[PDB]
Amino acid sequence: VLLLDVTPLSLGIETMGGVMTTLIAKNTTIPTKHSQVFSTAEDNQSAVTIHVLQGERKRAADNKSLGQFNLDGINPAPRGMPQIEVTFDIDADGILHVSAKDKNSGKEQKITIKASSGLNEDEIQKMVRDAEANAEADRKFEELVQTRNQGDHLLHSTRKQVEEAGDKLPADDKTAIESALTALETALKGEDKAAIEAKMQELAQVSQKLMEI
Amino acid sequence: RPILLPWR
Repeated sequence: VLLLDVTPLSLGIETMGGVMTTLIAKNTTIPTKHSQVFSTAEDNQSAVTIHVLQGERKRAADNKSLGQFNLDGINPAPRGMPQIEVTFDIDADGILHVSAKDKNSGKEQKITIKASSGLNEDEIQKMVRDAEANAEADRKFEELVQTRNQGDHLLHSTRKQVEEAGDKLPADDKTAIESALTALETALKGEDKAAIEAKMQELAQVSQKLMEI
Repeated sequence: RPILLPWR
């Protein structure tokens, strides 16, 4: 064949830290279908937002929003435990169906997105050019968010361990841990990945007795 | 391994 229908830009969702995670790559022939299992960002999360995006940028905010829906009724559980199946299905008419199903509860929500939605030909070309021109910056942002997500999880897991230990943790140790947690919390708001990793290292240096507990 | 979703 000399011609066929494609989806002209990557399609995906916003994930933890404001990144776009792709489900369907740009120039994939249609009809097409792809599913991926996701989970919760924090402990006791009973709802997730499925924010549908079109584009090639690593920052979710830089892509074209196609729509969004919430999936509620998730049984509150530790982060990473729920299995949320997200499915992207584009029919032969270019109509996009996006669904999210929580495997444990069976709860499901879906949205239909019209073929005319999204970016036009000129906006597509500009999206591709802008993604190429900002390739190093988008990769640096992606690396920052991955370090931020680990730091955020370290903040929660350490705070949980401190309350669990209580009296078992000596005063000198708890003091140092709390001081390192504040320094880590501050670094996480910044955009220097090495500064966050360094605060994570400093926290590990004062958490040795908390780890034995 | 699975990627994570926020609650908005």
